[PDB]
Amino acid sequence: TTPTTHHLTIPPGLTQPEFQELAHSISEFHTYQVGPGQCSSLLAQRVHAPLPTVWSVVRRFDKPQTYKHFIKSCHVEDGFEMRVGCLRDVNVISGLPAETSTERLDILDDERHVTGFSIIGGEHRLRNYRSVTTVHEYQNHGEIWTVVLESYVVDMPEGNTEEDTRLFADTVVKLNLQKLASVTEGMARDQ
Amino acid sequence: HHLTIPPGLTQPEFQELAHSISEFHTYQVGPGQCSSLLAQRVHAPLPTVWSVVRRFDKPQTYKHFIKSCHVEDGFEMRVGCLRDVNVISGLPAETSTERLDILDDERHVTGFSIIGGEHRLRNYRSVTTVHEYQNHGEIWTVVLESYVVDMPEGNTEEDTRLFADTVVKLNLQKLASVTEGMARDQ
Ligand SMILES: CC1=CC(=O)CC(C)(C)[C@@]1(O)/C=C/C(C)=C\C(=O)O
Ligand SMILES: CC1=CC(=O)CC(C)(C)[C@@]1(O)/C=C/C(C)=C\C(=O)O
Repeated sequence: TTPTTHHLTIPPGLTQPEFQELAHSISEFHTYQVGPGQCSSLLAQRVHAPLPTVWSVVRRFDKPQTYKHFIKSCHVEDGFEMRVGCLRDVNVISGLPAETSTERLDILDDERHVTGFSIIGGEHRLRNYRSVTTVHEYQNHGEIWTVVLESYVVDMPEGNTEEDTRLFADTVVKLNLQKLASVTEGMARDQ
Repeated sequence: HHLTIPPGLTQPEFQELAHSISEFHTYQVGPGQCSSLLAQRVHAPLPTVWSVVRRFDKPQTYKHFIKSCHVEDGFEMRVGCLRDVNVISGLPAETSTERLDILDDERHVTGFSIIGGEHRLRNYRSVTTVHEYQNHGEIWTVVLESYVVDMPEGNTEEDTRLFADTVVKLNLQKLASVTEGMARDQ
């Protein structure tokens, strides 16, 4: 039941001035109860596109393939809509052939720009994976840009280290953030 | 392989490189094997790209999923040199011993093979070349990276290349990013 002393160290991807405005956001959405057989992390990605552009992409639970790599396809239900509890099936691109991922939408607030999900089924090391992602705007005496924060807590596999598990998860997440920043800086530049 | 332009290349570029593909990116692939060629155009000078592509000891400088790369103590950056690589994936136990096969600093060609280690995709062989291209002014580099890999039992030719293609395109993106950033910072 131990917390996650998280808002005390800069995530790479964030200058110090930005890590100030987000102290409260990090403590509110990106701190977890991790202690027994679990690990967690927070990653940051600076996007140079308007915040509504970013959130319009970030919010689509049904098209994660739009900003994450390694997704052959995502299937939602016909009787589904963009709401907490809706389920999506993800076909993964990996070394094995029949690798799917059943994920449940846990959070989705179109006014605080908060979203999050959990992995409820499918074959993988990352067991009991749960993620929260928030979107923030920044205005540095002038330019104005978005900041995306993504955190997770995940059951560390047995025999697999804490580092090797976060190290992998960090990389997956960092690269999707890079992808989102590009898809969205690409809608923005053309405006 | 020439039955499709590599994604990342227009036709004017696939023409100038036909000879280079046939000379360096063609493989002896039969059943239980698959091969692909990816292209990434980098907007940095060719010596800038090549200086990074050629470091057989620092693959992490342009590749994802690398916890650490170890060379030999007597690092002769030479054909036959070995590098032992820990990969970040589904376990802390994904290893790869890799041999340097080719290295022509004159043709800007390098290449390696995976000779040992634990992973599903065994007998991986890859080549990388670098080229300069010029369409109506603007000179840019083109990086071609090809491979052949023994496809596992139960994994289709699509499902295997789809995965291997992804890693390569992504390492290609990173290299374009590292080198265009070296160019801009100079
Ligand atoms: C790449 C991959 C491999 C696995 O073994 C688990 C799972 C299939 C869930 C995953 O898609 C992981 C996705 C993660 C960590 C984050 C996301 O999607 O934002
Ligand atoms: C990380 C990993 C996982 C696999 O399943 C295949 C293999 C073991 C070959 C690999 O090292 C892939 C290496 C690739 C694609 C390129 C390289 O090294 O330039």
